[PDB]
Amino acid sequence: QRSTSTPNVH
Amino acid sequence: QRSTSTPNVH
Amino acid sequence: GAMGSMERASLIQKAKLAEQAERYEDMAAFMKGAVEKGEELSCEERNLLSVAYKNVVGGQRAAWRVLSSIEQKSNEKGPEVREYREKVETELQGVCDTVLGLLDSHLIKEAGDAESRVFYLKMKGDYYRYLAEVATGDDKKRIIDSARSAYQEAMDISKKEMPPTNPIRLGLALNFSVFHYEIANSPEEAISLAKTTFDEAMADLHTLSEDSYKDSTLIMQLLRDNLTLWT
Amino acid sequence: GAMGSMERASLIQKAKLAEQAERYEDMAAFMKGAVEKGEELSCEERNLLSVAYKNVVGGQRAAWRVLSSIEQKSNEKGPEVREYREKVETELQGVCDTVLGLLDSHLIKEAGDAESRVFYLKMKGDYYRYLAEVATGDDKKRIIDSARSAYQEAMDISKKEMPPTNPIRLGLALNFSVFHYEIANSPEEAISLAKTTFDEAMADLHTLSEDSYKDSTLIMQLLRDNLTLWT
Ligand SMILES: *CC(=O)N1CC2(C1)CN(S(=O)(=O)c1ccc(Br)cc1)CCO2
Ligand SMILES: *CC(=O)N1CC2(C1)CN(S(=O)(=O)c1ccc(Br)cc1)CCO2
Ligand SMILES: [Cl-]
Ligand SMILES: [Cl-]
Ligand SMILES: [Mg+2]
Ligand SMILES: [Mg+2]
Ligand SMILES: [Mg+2]
Ligand SMILES: [Mg+2]
Repeated sequence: QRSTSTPNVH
Repeated sequence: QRSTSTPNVH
Repeated sequence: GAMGSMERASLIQKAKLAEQAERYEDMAAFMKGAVEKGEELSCEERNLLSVAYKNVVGGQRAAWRVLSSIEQKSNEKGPEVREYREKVETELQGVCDTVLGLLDSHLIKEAGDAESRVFYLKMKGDYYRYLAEVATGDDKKRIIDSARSAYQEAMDISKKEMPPTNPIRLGLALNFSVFHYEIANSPEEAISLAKTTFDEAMADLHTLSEDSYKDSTLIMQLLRDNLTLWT
Repeated sequence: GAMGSMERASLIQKAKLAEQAERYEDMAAFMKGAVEKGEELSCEERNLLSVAYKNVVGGQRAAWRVLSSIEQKSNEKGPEVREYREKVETELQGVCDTVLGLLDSHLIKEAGDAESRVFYLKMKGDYYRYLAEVATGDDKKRIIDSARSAYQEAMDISKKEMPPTNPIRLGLALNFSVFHYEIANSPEEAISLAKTTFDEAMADLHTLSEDSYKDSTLIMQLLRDNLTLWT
C-alpha cells in the first residue's frame, strides 16, 4: 500500500 | 436507459 | 506497419501485458499487428482482439454520447460543441474503419471453425452498428444494411452449426436484437429475436459447455434484462 | 502548435467539454494550447490543466507499475516485458517533460498570486517526482534534487503568504511528505512534515475559507491517513 498524494477534484 | 449488448469478458 | 518488425508471438504476449496494464489502445495496436501476420487467430487471440477494440471504441462511443447530448440540449451558442463532437466522431469512425478493414482483409474467410466464422461476422455487424450510431445521410442507409447483412449471415451459420447455448451464438443474437431495437427501429423484431434466443437456449440447456457455461448464462441473463426493459 | 489557430476561449470551453466526456488526453491538449497563448491562467483554468495532465500521467504511472511488477517477478524469460515497460516509461517521461516545459516556458513567474506561484511550483515538484519514480542513473539524482528544490520553494512561499488551511498549501505539504517518504527515503521527515501540517491546520481551523473548506478538510484527512500508514 503506497502513500496517498493529492487527488483530482472539480 | 439504453439496451445492453454483449459485454467484455476474460 | 509499425508492428511489422515484431514477431507474432511477441505481439500476442505484449497484447496480454497491455490488457493487464489497462492500455487498450496499445493492446489493439499489438493485436492489429498480430492479425497482419496473416495467420488465423485462435479463440483466445480473438478474445484479445475483441477486448482491445471494444474497450477503445467503447470509450469513444461513451464520449460521443456525452457530447451529442450536450449538443442537443444547446439546440433548444458557438460552434465549439459541434466541432468537438465532430472530432470524437471522426476518431470513432476511424477505429471502426480499421476494425472493418482488418475483418475484410484478413479475418473473414470461407474456411475455419463455425466459432471463428460466426465471431468475425458478428464483429462486422457490431462495428457497422457503431458506425450507424453516428451516421446521418446517404451513408446511414448503406451502413445499416451492411450491419444487418453481416448479422444475418452470422445468424444463419450459428443456427446451423452451433448449439443454442453457445456463447458466441448467444452474444450474436443479443447484439442483433440490440441492432433491431436501437438502430433499425424494429422493436417487435428485437423482442421476438431475444425471446426466441432465450427460450431456445433454455429448452436445450443441457448443451451448456463446461468451459464456457458462465459466459452462456451471462448472455441469457442479458437477454432477459433487455426483454424486461422492452416490455 | 496544433492548437495555434483556435481562440483561447474556445480552447477553455473544449477543455471543459473533454473533461465532461472523460477525454483527458484531449483536455490536456486543449489546456496546453490555452497556456501557449501566453496569458495567465485563473484558478479555475489551473484546475483544468491540473486535472487533465494528472489523469493522463496517472494512467501511465498505473500502467508502468503493473508492468514493472511483472518485470520484477519475472526476474526471480524473453525481452517483451522489459521492452513494453520501457515503451510506457518513455511515454510517461514525455508527458512529464511536456508539463515541466510548460511550467518553465509559460507558467512559473515572479509575479502573480501566492496561489498561482505556489500551485505551479507544487506542479513542478510533482512532475519531477513522477520522473523520479521511474529514473535510475545519473538522471535520478538530478531529478530528485529538482523535485525537492521546487517543493521547498513552494513551501517557503505558502508558509509566508497563505493560511495553514489553504488547500494548495495543504496539498503541497501532503505531496512533499509523500516525496520524503516514497522518493527521498526520509520517513521521519515525512511524518514530521505531515504531522506539523495537520496540527497547524487544526490549530488555525478558523481560517478555513467558505469557497474551499471541503478541499481543505479532504487533504487534512489524507494527511491523517498517511500518518496512520506510516505509524
Ligand atoms: C472462442 C472465440 O472465438 N471467442 C471470441 C470470444 C471467445 C467471444 N466473443 S463474443 O463477442 O462472442 C462474447 C460471447 C460471450 C460473452 Br459473456 C462475451 C463475448 C468475445 C471475444 O472472445
Ligand atoms: C485556485 C488554484 O490555483 N487552484 C489549482 C487547484 C485550484 C488546486 N490544485 S491542488 O493541487 O492545489 C489541490 C488542492 C486540494 C485538492 Br482536494 C486537490 C488539489 C489542483 C488544481 O486546482
Ligand atoms: Cl475540436
Ligand atoms: Cl513494446
Ligand atoms: Mg511473426
Ligand atoms: Mg458526421
Ligand atoms: Mg486566443
Ligand atoms: Mg529508462
